[PDB]
Amino acid sequence: SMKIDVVTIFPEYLQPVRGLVDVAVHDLRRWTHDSVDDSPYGGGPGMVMKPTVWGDALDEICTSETLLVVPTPAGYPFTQETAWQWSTEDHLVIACGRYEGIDQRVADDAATRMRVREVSIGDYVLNGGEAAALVIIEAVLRLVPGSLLEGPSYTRPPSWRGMDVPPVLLSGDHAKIAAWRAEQSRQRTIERRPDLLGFDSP
Amino acid sequence: SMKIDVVTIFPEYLQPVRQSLPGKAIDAGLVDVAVHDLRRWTHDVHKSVDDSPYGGGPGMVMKPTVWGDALDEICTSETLLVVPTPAGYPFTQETAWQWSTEDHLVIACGRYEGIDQRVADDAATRMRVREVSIGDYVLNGGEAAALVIIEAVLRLVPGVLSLLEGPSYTRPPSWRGMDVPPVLLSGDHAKIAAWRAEQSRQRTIERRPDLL
Ligand SMILES: Nc1cc(-c2ccc3ccn(Cc4ccc(CN5CCCC5)cc4)c3c2)n[nH]1
Ligand SMILES: Nc1cc(-c2ccc3ccn(Cc4ccc(CN5CCCC5)cc4)c3c2)n[nH]1
Repeated sequence: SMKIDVVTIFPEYLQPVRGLVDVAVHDLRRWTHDSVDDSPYGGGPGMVMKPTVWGDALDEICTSETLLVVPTPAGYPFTQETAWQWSTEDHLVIACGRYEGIDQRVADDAATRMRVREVSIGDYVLNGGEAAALVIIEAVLRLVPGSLLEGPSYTRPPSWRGMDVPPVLLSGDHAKIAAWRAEQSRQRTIERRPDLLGFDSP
Repeated sequence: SMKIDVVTIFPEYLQPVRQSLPGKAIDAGLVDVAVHDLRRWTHDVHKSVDDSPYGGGPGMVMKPTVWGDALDEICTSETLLVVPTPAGYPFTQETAWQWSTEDHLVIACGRYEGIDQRVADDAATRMRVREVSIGDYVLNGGEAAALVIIEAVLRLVPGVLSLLEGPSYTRPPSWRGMDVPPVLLSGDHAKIAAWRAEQSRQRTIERRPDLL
């Protein structure tokens, strides 16, 4: 049983999300009183989301049991292990930033009352936290109760455009098939992700 | 001027992207994102897109005949065919930069446990094909990966949308007992830059020692 709350200034972006799990999307601007962003102290390009609005939003939504998830390019890596870890949480709150990010004090303040996880979903830059939220939600929820690269998969027909399914997969020999698949996995891993087997990246 | 075609059995999942595009860029002909329902190319009354894996095992595999027809209609010789997969080459910022100058991206979104490998292998005999992973976690299908790829690429296309960056701060100068680091208000911009650099080094050591 999991509750997921997503906070964003673009709630519409989260529509792709659609009894053992409930997911709610909140418009951050609901906690304003008049602008959610301003220029950075110390200078630099772009804008930073003000801590004040976030503090009030999170005050209302989070408890001490909450795991606060903050997507950011500068985060710890979100991996499959992370997904397994979070899959048994009662309450995830995902704080989606925009512009150049969120004032650091939001996470620091929250960390005094709850567990906080700043995470990156990969080494590329998004325009905001929303797409990362969608990725995180999908990877976690598919694990809720209720390494190596996988090799190629095939289905019917056995011959297509003059391209044959590898004959071993048609042979019915479970041992020879398990062996071939293991080999295909290790070969693909060497080629595409040598780091997974402890080798230098290309 | 970039065309993006996305093929998926869940076209509604890609709704955020098309909304995410400002009208100015579309009307300037800078970008056009089209989403296609894969079932348009099914052959049977049951609109079947999947079938059991050869060699056995769990899950299902998407049919090559359906995908073949779809890509035949949508792709040209100039297409960069992007196929999200947990087993793909890593999609990185360098990739996003490379793809940002492409004329035509076609993103083939799998579901179930993936697409019959002959689809990509056949396509690769007449166009450039890139099987890519967006991170070391498993999704339910290619659609979320397509969203990420589209967003990361398009924000690098003019006017369409190393160490870790350190913390950012804005008003107010004091909030819930926490002060903005005084150096940032010092007006010593050489010192500010060095402070930021050290924050960056520190954060990279703590969170991403792999980058060092
Ligand atoms: N794994 C992953 C996570 C994200 C992500 C998550 C939340 C937000 C909120 C705003 N942005 C946009 C954003 C932020 C910082 C910069 C500036 N930085 C300097 C160097 C690299 C970039 C540019 C643009 C997010 C991005 N992207 N990728
Ligand atoms: N970077 C990234 C990309 C994706 C992605 C992309 C396309 C599809 C199409 C179907 N699926 C779901 C899915 C579920 C289980 C298996 C089984 N495999 C065996 C063990 C590991 C997994 C494969 C595939 C996708 C996933 N996920 N993560």
